[PDB]
Amino acid sequence: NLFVALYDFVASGDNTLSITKGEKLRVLGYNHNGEWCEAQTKNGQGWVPSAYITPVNS
Amino acid sequence: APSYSPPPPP
Repeated sequence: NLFVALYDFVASGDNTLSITKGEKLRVLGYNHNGEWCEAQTKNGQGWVPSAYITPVNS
Repeated sequence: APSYSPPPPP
């Protein structure tokens, strides 16, 4: 469950989390439709787009 | 999670 951000995403409220391209993140789970996933980084925790991340070392 | 759509990859 260790992942890397592919693109920049800026948080928009509703418990979303900003992520920076190249940042590593731990994934805690997904929403009903897979589109959003709950991450933790060095800057905090929150929802990020699933399509914006990929596993490390694959 | 948010009810709205996430933004498309840039």
